[PDB]
Amino acid sequence: MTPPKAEKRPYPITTHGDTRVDDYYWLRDDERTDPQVLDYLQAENAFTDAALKPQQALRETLYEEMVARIPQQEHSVPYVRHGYRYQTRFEPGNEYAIYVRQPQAESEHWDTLIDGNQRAEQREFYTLGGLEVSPDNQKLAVAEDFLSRRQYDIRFKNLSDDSWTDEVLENTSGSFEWANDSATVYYVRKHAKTLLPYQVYRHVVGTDPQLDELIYEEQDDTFYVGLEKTTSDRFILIHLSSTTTSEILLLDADRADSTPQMFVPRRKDHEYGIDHYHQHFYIRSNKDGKNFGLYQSEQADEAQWQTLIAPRIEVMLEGFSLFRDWLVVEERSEGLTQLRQIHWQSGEVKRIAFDDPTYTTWLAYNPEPETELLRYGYSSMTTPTTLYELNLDSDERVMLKQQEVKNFTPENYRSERVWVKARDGVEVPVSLVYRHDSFARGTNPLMVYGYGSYGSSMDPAFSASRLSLLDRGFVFVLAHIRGGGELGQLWYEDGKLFKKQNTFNDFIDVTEALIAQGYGDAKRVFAMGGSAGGLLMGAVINQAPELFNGIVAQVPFVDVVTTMLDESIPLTTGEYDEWGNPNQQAYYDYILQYSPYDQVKAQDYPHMLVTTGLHDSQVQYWEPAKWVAKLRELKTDDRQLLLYTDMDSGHGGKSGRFKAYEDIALEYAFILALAE
Ligand SMILES: *CC(=O)[C@H](CCCCN)NS(=O)(=O)c1ccc(C)cc1
Repeated sequence: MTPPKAEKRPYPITTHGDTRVDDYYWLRDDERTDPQVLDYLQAENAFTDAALKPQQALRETLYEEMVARIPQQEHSVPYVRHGYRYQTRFEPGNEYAIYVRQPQAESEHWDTLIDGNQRAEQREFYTLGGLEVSPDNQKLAVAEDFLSRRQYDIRFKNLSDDSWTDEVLENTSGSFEWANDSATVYYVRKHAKTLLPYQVYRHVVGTDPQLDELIYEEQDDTFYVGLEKTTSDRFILIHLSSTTTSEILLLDADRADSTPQMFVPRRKDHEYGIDHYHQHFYIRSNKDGKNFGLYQSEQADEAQWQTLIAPRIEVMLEGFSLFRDWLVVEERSEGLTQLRQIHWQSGEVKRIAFDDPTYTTWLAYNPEPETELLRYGYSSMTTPTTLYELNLDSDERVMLKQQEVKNFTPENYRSERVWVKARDGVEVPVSLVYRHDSFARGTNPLMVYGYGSYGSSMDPAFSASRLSLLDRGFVFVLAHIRGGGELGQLWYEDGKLFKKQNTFNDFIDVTEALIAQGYGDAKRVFAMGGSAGGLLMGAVINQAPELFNGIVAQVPFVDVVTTMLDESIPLTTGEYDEWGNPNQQAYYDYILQYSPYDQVKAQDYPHMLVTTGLHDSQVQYWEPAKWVAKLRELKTDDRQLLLYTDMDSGHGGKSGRFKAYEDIALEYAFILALAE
């Protein structure tokens, strides 16, 4: 009964002589210090509560259904690192993992490093960003988010007696490494207002952080500061990264007074990363090709890099792991992840087959290089997430664990890789899955999912929650659209900057091909995207509103032009080589044509559920809030338009193994009611 009507306070923004009027600009508050804002967000939540009350039963049915799939007890396969065996445990009803370990010689008794349920201690949000035991096995460092804004606290535990030290490192990125003395930690501090990771500090454990020494400050705010430690343990790396360009600095992990030593000075459009092992640096670099190569060197000097793997236009080299006798690399070709092993001596090459049309494989955690046992991951649209161990020499493979899914028989579902020819003749890969026994050409609701930014890939993986749609006749689709990484670096570059419109075109083209070929019911087409996938949702409903019956747009990036004009707002300065720099006229004009907030107009929009989190640090809460306000004022349809603001979460929604399914049940009930 009557949606809330945002206050209008005309706010002009002038760039290149173009004045845009933002009536809803006031919805932005930089602390949360304006009662007017909360009142709007609270009123939208009350309208959403009232409007979705009918589905109360169906939500609790789906919640209960999704929870019923999950083993209540869930134990990881143990591993051994520096004389200790480690395991991660959920016990019945637990929202968060318990991390335990024991001496390698021991079997009966395990010690608790940390209990997430104890640490979460009543709070609506908790994330362990990282935990790591000192090289001397005496101390534990943990990075925890208590709020959901990804401002990680770092704290330290004495493992001998399970006491905590007095100090906390605040507003960190959660990225840290131990010096080899186990007394010092290096860690990354975030800018107080932009939240950009920009400073490395040295901290002596057990001391006041006011005494922490600044080691490196990144002067160019288009870059991110991270920390890594090499396989050799000789170096802690300052990894400075941006869209286009890398630089690594070495810190001697064996010394207390290390200062950053330059590896290779930054060069525009040269991305590199390194490890150190067997006395050599191993470099993944795009110096000679966009799809990257792998290089070995005794020295930093780029002229000395020996080619191990030459860049191939057909193969994206993505990642690598170093063993005693084998190099193992993660590669992508024909839209599919593979792993390849190369013997350092014989140069013999072996590849890991998978015949599934619709899977992902990856290097899992391998704590020790001195072994012939590779642990690697596998998941598909039809096979739950699996941990394999491969003997690299004998080829024998053992399945260590497959995720148990209750109330599920894989033989009931089938998946396909389909190729869709886009409006410009370019072939776009699609992964889809459905329940065979309920499938009939032309009759099944479609759920089409896209992201398509940053060269991130929507790799086909198993979802247990997704069975709630598959078991009600849905065909679930991953559209591997340009801007994503699915076909290598050129696929990414062909969907950003002056090519970003290809992301949106590709998603429409895939959706129309699928309806034309009878995979979906033309009246029951749903789409979902989050964050950069929310940009996708926003652009496609402006451009092709009548295509979709209903839309879920999570933490959506929609105020593109205003956001990219403002260096004060988190992530802006790091994304000029993604969308463009709208201080430049060409970029301003190109981006304005798709910026969803700016292109809302008087037309019929599909049914829409917009979700955000008040603390969201990547897409600030006001973008979706403004976008809903402006949609409510101008839309000509009277279809559902709901805003759900979670007051106690951020970019990744509700924390907790079971709690997360509250958001998915709400989303899926909204879609299922429209598919009745
Ligand atoms: C969650 C998401 O897609 C957001 C959108 C942020 C838009 C900022 N104006 N991106 S992110 O911050 O999570 C992010 C994810 C991957 C990469 C490579 C960069 C940023």
